[PDB]
Amino acid sequence: TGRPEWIWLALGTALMGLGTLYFLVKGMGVSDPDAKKFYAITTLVPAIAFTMYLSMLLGYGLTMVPFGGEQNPIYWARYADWLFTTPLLLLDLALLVDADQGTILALVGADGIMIGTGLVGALTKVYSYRFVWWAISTAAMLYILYVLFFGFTSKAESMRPEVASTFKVLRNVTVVLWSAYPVVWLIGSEGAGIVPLNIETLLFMVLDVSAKVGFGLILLRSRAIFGE
Amino acid sequence: TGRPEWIWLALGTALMGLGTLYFLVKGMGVSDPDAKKFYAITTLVPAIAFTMYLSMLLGYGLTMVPFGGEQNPIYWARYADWLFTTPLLLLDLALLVDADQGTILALVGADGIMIGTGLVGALTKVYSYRFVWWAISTAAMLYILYVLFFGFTSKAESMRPEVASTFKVLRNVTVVLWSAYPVVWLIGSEGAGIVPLNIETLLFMVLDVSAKVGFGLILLRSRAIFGE
Amino acid sequence: TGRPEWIWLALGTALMGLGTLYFLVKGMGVSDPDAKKFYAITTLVPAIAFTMYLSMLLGYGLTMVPFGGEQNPIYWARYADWLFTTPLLLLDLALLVDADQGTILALVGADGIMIGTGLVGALTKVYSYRFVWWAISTAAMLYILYVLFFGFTSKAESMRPEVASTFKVLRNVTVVLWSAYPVVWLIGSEGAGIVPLNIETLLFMVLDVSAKVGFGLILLRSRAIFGE
Ligand SMILES: CC(C)CCC[C@@H](C)CCC[C@@H](C)CCC[C@@H](C)CCOC[C@@H](CO)OCC[C@H](C)CCC[C@H](C)CCC[C@H](C)CCCC(C)C
Ligand SMILES: CC(C)CCC[C@@H](C)CCC[C@@H](C)CCC[C@@H](C)CCOC[C@@H](CO)OCC[C@H](C)CCC[C@H](C)CCC[C@H](C)CCCC(C)C
Ligand SMILES: CC(C)CCC[C@@H](C)CCC[C@@H](C)CCC[C@@H](C)CCOC[C@@H](CO)OCC[C@H](C)CCC[C@H](C)CCC[C@H](C)CCCC(C)C
Ligand SMILES: CC(C)CCC[C@@H](C)CCC[C@@H](C)CCC[C@@H](C)CCOC[C@@H](CO)OCC[C@H](C)CCC[C@H](C)CCC[C@H](C)CCCC(C)C
Ligand SMILES: CC(C)CCC[C@@H](C)CCC[C@@H](C)CCC[C@@H](C)CCOC[C@@H](CO)OCC[C@H](C)CCC[C@H](C)CCC[C@H](C)CCCC(C)C
Ligand SMILES: CC(C)CCC[C@@H](C)CCC[C@@H](C)CCC[C@@H](C)CCOC[C@@H](CO)OCC[C@H](C)CCC[C@H](C)CCC[C@H](C)CCCC(C)C
Ligand SMILES: CC(C)CCC[C@@H](C)CCC[C@@H](C)CCC[C@@H](C)CCOC[C@@H](CO)OCC[C@H](C)CCC[C@H](C)CCC[C@H](C)CCCC(C)C
Ligand SMILES: CC(C)CCC[C@@H](C)CCC[C@@H](C)CCC[C@@H](C)CCOC[C@@H](CO)OCC[C@H](C)CCC[C@H](C)CCC[C@H](C)CCCC(C)C
Ligand SMILES: CC(C)CCC[C@@H](C)CCC[C@@H](C)CCC[C@@H](C)CCOC[C@@H](CO)OCC[C@H](C)CCC[C@H](C)CCC[C@H](C)CCCC(C)C
Ligand SMILES: *C/C=C(C)/C=C/C=C(C)/C=C/C1=C(C)CCCC1(C)C
Ligand SMILES: *C/C=C(C)/C=C/C=C(C)/C=C/C1=C(C)CCCC1(C)C
Ligand SMILES: *C/C=C(C)/C=C/C=C(C)/C=C/C1=C(C)CCCC1(C)C
Repeated sequence: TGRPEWIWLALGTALMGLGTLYFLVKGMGVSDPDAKKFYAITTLVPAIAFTMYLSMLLGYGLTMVPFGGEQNPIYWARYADWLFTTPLLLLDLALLVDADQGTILALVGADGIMIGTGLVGALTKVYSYRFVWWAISTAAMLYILYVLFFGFTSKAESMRPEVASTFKVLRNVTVVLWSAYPVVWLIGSEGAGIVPLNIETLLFMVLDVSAKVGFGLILLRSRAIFGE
Repeated sequence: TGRPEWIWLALGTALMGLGTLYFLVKGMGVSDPDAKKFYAITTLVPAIAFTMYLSMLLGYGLTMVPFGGEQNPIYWARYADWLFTTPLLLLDLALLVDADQGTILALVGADGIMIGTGLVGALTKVYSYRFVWWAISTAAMLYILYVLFFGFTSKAESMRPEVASTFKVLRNVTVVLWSAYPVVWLIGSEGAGIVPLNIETLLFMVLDVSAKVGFGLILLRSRAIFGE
Repeated sequence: TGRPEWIWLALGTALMGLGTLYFLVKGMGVSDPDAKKFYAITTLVPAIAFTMYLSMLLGYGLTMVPFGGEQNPIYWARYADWLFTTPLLLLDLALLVDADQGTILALVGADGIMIGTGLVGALTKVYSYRFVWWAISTAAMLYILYVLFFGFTSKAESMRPEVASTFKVLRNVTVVLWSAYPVVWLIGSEGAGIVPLNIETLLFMVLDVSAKVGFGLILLRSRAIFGE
């Protein structure tokens, strides 16, 4: 301790670490090349998040941003995490449905814009402008959610029932959990400052473990990850 | 205002934003997977440039570099833009001609070296050494231009007439506009300081809008982006 | 001079530069698409290392990190080099054996974790915690070495004798040289400080030139890089 939020950074570090080891063990010896893709993506996601949670816990992933007249604690390591782990999560979805390469490029690029503009917003010293970046980032998120629900209509005619079922579940998990992140950021330490950083850190920890370990448990238990 | 160059950063932000929205609308509903690739790449390019123009306009993308005895305004956000948008532009060219994967890797890697050494040159505090980085970056640019004109000779026997025609036009647009960037940098605020930053910013804005929105209008109006 | 290690940074810059030019010339005119892949990857690796050696030589790639009560010279440019060049080296191995895409993603992602946690360890101001990052990074390296020796068993039934022979040699080169890097870091300027930075710089220069130029000479002289 020293920072009240330490307990949630420690519990996030442990849960991401444990989820990593679990998926590592579970994927041992899988030979199906399609399934190997999904295990690699899905194991890397909490492994990256483990490192970035640990950097927050040890203080490396924290910086002070002046804005609003004050020195504001900003955990920038979250953006280094999400830069990699949110396109990886989208890649799992896109591979499930056999997405066209153009659609994957749109998703991963929109996601890069979402995280990079979120990071610029998190480090911006003029308070009002932080929310301009928040809005741009939210527009990119909405684009991604649009694509996830309306960009794969060529793929339904040809889509194994189990792939369609698992993709529907993971896409709903994604839309619900990812949509909460701009709200948390808006009311928390990076935005309006109406929820203290301790609670914010709690909220992102629950979202992250659910969106990474929860998501991956649903995916990796499904037969949709193997070629038929 | 406060910085004279604000007007060109604002007009660049608007033109990249407008070009983004135009390509977004134009690509709605395209189903051809090849065409979807080109729309995704070509829409992402001004979307990224919009964000980086906005960061320059709001001041986030500006830093002060000491060199030459003085505190020099350096817009570093241009390199964050180009890191992504210049390999994307090369990918559009390379996909037009069905380039081999090795050639795409050479292009994107040379381009990474060009932008990363340009960024090191832009932030280097020993004045003479800035131009060493400029020369290395220019060597990488020349390599890219060499490949664009001489690296696709296996592809001419088999190349639809419309693909060849559109590729020739976009490759000429690219060589002419991209070759102007080292010159601007050399005479401008990052180099010899013979053209003031206001005019430099103007010049890069005209080049960028032409090399991104102009380029993309030529590409996305062509039938070369659809499989035949 | 001014820093005793300058001579090894200069000799590393020259050897990476010379190796780059050699591979550039050697690959001129190769038409085989598989061979073009290997030349592009293998030429980019010392080209990137040349730029990062030069940045260390000129001082841009050096920063001072407080830890242990003192201001410690840390060459961060090594991590910017390795971020790109170590996944590229793994890609050469993986292409030799026709690795599945999931295995390539596991390798490149583990490698990203290895270099990024090595960089966090190199910049961490709390001394004991530097070694926590070192251990995590070493765990990722061990994972990569595990995959290289045990992740391609589906590929031996079908593997040209010359591909198998060249892959075995380069994999042994890789395991031996890469395993020395955590040791050097642990005893050198970033770790326990038992080997002075001058000697550390010497050691990394010999490893890097061997792991990039030595490796690439073995690869690019082999017929395993051409489709049969
Ligand atoms: C495929 C395409 C379509 C993709 C399109 C690209 C898309 C992302 C859109 C562009 C995003 C754009 C906003 C990038 C802006 C740069 C951004 C980092 C600016 C903020 O940081 C700059 C500095 C100086 O003030 O502050 C310091 C910043 C922070 C305090 C510290 C930085 C933390 C980083 C987020 C770490 C992650 C990035 C690493 C360099 C990668 C891993 C390195 C490894 C060796 C650890
Ligand atoms: C869907 C997603 C993309 C997300 C949407 C969010 C996004 C559109 C938000 C817009 C950002 C925008 C408000 C940035 C401008 C802020 C700035 C004008 C603040 C004023 O600054 C005050 C004084 C100096 O202290 O200047 C004041 C002097 C003047 C009053 C300032 C002149 C302002 C100009 C009109 C700026 C032009 C740039 C525009 C972004 C161009 C339009 C883009 C287009 C695509 C709609
Ligand atoms: C805020 C902005 C960034 C924009 C986002 C706003 C936001 C409210 C969007 C959330 C929409 C979300 C409920 C998804 C909509 C359901 C729908 C797409 C389902 C379609 O898919 C198929 C169905 C079964 O046939 O799936 C099965 C359907 C599921 C089982 C339905 C699950 C819905 C959840 C119960 C919703 C979770 C809410 C949170 C846990 C907390 C909400 C409290 C809030 C008021 C703070
Ligand atoms: C496929 C391969 C063959 C590719 C080969 C790789 C190729 C690129 C060659 C190597 C390039 C090499 C020169 C990299 C050098 C690192 C460079 C950033 C050094 C300058 O920055 C370091 C610091 C400290 O002094 O200054 C601060 C620097 C600036 C003031 C701020 C940094 C701005 C950045 C340019 C932002 C873009 C990078 C982001 C990390 C990505 C998006 C992050 C997102 C979350 C916003
Ligand atoms: C085609 C592209 C790659 C672009 C080409 C551009 C690129 C080749 C530019 C070369 C960069 C080079 C000049 C960097 C050296 C600058 C440095 C010597 C300046 C002198 O510094 C003055 C004092 C200390 O204050 O040192 C002075 C003491 C001594 C006089 C310094 C000793 C200098 C050494 C000879 C440095 C050796 C490193 C070389 C780069 C190795 C040759 C590379 C090869 C591939 C040709
Ligand atoms: C400076 C360094 C970084 C290195 C670069 C130097 C630089 C001058 C290189 C530019 C070369 C450029 C003109 C391209 C050469 C044309 C050629 C490749 C055409 C081949 O392709 C097919 C033909 C039709 O059959 O295309 C059709 C051909 C086109 C229609 C020809 C178009 C040429 C343009 C009119 C040139 C634009 C010049 C600028 C707008 C401003 C120049 C002024 C300068 C002196 C400051
Ligand atoms: C496929 C996937 C599975 C991959 C998984 C991702 C994997 C990498 C795991 C995550 C890594 C994670 C540790 C990233 C952490 C960010 C890291 C850079 C933090 C250190 O730097 C932050 C700052 C502030 O204190 O210090 C300053 C830092 C340094 C002093 C300066 C930075 C040097 C950089 C290393 C330069 C290289 C990165 C560039 C942005 C890329 C080239 C830019 C170009 C334009 C030169
Ligand atoms: C195989 C690879 C992954 C490489 C392995 C290396 C890696 C596992 C190293 C572990 C890092 C770990 C030691 C980080 C914790 C350091 C920290 C507790 C130091 C103590 O700090 C002292 C005071 C405050 O000044 O706090 C002291 C007060 C308390 C005593 C601190 C409470 C400590 C908590 C138990 C921290 C929990 C987080 C864990 C990492 C969760 C377990 C992960 C799981 C996957 C095993
Ligand atoms: C430290 C940690 C990060 C973990 C790593 C520890 C480390 C010691 C690991 C090194 C293992 C290494 C020797 C590889 C093992 C050989 C084996 C895999 C060979 C299998 O492949 C096929 C065989 C022929 O049939 O290849 C041919 C086999 C080769 C020809 C054998 C070559 C072995 C070398 C002679 C070893 C080089 C040692 C160094 C140059 C210096 C060692 C001194 C040390 C004590 C400081
Ligand atoms: C593994 C962590 C996950 C899935 C994180 C998702 C993060 C987002 C969807 C972030 C979105 C944001 C906005 C839309 C607005 C600006 C603030 C952000 C970056 C939190
Ligand atoms: C969208 C913006 C585009 C197409 C930008 C292109 C930028 C270049 C070709 C930059 C080249 C440079 C050099 C060759 C030397 C050093 C200075 C640079 C980075 C401006
Ligand atoms: C071209 C340079 C090469 C092949 C470099 C390889 C570097 C490594 C294998 C680095 C490994 C490290 C650790 C395992 C622990 C932390 C310290 C590092 C980054 C040096």
